[PDB]
Amino acid sequence: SRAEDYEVLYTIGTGSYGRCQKIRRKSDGKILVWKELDYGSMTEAEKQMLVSEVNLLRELKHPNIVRYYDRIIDRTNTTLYIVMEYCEGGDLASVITKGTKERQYLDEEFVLRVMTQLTLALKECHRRSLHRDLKPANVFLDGKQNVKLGDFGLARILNHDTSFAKAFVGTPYYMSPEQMNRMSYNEKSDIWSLGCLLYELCALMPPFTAFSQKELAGKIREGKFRRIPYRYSDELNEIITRMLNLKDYHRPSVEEILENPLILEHHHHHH
Ligand SMILES: Nc1ncnc2c1ncn2[C@@H]1O[C@H](COP(=O)(O)OP(=O)(O)OP(O)(O)=S)[C@@H](O)[C@H]1O
Ligand SMILES: [Cl-]
Ligand SMILES: [Mg+2]
Repeated sequence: SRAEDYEVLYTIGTGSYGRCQKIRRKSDGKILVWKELDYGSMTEAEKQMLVSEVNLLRELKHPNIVRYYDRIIDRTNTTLYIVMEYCEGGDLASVITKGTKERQYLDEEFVLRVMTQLTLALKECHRRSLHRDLKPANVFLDGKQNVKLGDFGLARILNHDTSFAKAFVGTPYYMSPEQMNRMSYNEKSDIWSLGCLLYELCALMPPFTAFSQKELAGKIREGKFRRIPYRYSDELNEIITRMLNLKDYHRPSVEEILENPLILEHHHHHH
């Protein structure tokens, strides 16, 4: 409700659309974050749509989705603050970067935790069909081995210049063949993207790489990639390989994934 209700501790990071800061809620000393967004250049139309997105965001209550908490406006700076759950383990990009630097592969048990809890996150997103971009940077870890989807697509609308540069410069490593060939909404497309993510978690590189977009498109089109490292079981390799099937209808559904014998209770969330 009010900015005075919170005490900024420090800046965790400057995103493309503003700062993310670690904050303490005064009422109870609860540690949270907020996302600092300047809406000064927005039209009335863009702000109502922003309001719409926030309302849908607050409507997501799931252990495996970064939890929404509050909205605060300081009109003096034309700054909107979105209070979110603090995820102490950081994002998966950093984890993958750390794995490369230290020359160490991630435990299969970890990959199974992400697989399980991210699939559950997806099942929830689909039920409510909404931003579900599954890049490692959009995936967070708390302090209890819980995995949370935190795609803050919301913020694109604030600066169209930065949003255009992000869309044009960036390489869609996780782009499904359907979505490349002029497609739209299909939940099997999200399964392919999850496959890419789990693959990158295992191999520390995405399944398809190129220096060019049309070279990347050729690679994806062919649907060939290296097997994930041999430290990972044939079972985990078969499931990931399955999510990366050229045909969306050959990819496993959320339900089919969760039926896999690899996935056990301890792989799910515990708060
Ligand atoms: N809920 C959260 N809990 C803890 N840390 C977070 C949370 N959200 C973001 N971070 C971290 O804060 C830093 C800033 O990133 P963000 O501004 O959230 O997004 P960004 O990737 O920089 O920009 P985007 O994706 O366009 S919103 C990153 O290092 C994140 O790992
Ligand atoms: Cl290595
Ligand atoms: Mg982000």
